[PDB]
Amino acid sequence: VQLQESGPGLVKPSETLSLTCAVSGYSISSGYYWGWIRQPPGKGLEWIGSIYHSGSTYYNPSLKSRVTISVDTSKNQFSLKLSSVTAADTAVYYCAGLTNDANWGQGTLVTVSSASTKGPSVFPLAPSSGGTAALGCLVKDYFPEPVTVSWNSGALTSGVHTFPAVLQSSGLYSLSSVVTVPSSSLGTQTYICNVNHKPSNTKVDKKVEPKSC
Amino acid sequence: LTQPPSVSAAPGQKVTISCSGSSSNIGNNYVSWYQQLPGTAPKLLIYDNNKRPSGIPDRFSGSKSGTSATLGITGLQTGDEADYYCGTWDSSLNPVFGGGTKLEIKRTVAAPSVFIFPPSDEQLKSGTASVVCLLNNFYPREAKVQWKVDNALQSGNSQESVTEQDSKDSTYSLSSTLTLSKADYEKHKVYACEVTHQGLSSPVTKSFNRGEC
Repeated sequence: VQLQESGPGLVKPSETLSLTCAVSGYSISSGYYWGWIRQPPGKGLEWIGSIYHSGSTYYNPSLKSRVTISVDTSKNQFSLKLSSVTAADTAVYYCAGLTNDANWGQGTLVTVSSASTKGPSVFPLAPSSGGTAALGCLVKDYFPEPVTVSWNSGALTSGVHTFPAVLQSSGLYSLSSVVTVPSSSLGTQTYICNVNHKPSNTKVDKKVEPKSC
Repeated sequence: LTQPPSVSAAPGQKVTISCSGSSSNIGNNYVSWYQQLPGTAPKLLIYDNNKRPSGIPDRFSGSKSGTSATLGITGLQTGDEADYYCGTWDSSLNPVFGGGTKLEIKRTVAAPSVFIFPPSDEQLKSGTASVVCLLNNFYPREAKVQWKVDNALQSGNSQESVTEQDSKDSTYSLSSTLTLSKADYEKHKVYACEVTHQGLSSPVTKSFNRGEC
């Protein structure tokens, strides 16, 4: 059983947020209830609404006039529409459902903002200078969040740190991702950072090579 | 539903996390508990006050007494660091959640390893210079980074961010970025990051001279 949210990462103020929850490995018609919960960055969980197998819906009263939850049995998915959004609706949105233990999706960040999508530039943090070397990638000047960074297509996970992005005074985010590796590897082992800014459909594979000093 | 912002203890010890509610939520209804490891969805630990779903180990337990409920975690290990949430139903039988408690594992002190990265030539060509100072795998979280450019203390033109405790060694890492324009970067030679941390007998400075790499 897998739940996966999908929907735009950026919505403009006053417009309608639409999200979908694709259900795999389980027939959407068989589920006892399906629902949505959201989590503003840095904050706690807020229930949005649920729908039961019968079609009956229940919504958070503080959101009720703006929420629609529905199910499409044929697409095997269910949906959330939230009208008239403001910055207050910026959050990670989770779909969940009970088939004792609800399945949760992985969540999708929706940012409500009048700023526009902008893809990142990817710059190397080249190794240089205790038998260990640090290297990384600087993922700069993108909007909205998030970006994901892997190393060597997922083969390199030990010693990786991908930092929280910072919101620059420019209104754009920047993020660094680093890894520490044996100094003796730098001549022979290729290090590539795999960057993926889904809001802008920007994917970059950047080789990080030792500088000449 | 109120819970404390944080709780901490050493590996192998026990913590409790309490959820204080009212007669009309916890007082009338079942209580669930959730673990939210950073970047993942909440995961159910306890339901119906005290029941563990399949695959949750008996290090976790729950109970309810009057208008409060408590999660216990024994045998604390690296990788238990997470936000823990209680959930129940309100007077309308709609889900409500506590604000979250962040668990910190109190490991031994570890001084950071420090690395400094000049801007890449690629970024410089585009008109900006990001200088990055990395503080790797330290404990506890308190750390101070001071930037100096030809011995001029930099105030207000840097931003930093810190990872969550590491799932293998319970340390933090921190990345600080100093931003200058290209024209300003080319006006100076010596770029230095000085790091203060309880694990260091005196502050550590990493520096480079512009143009040596």
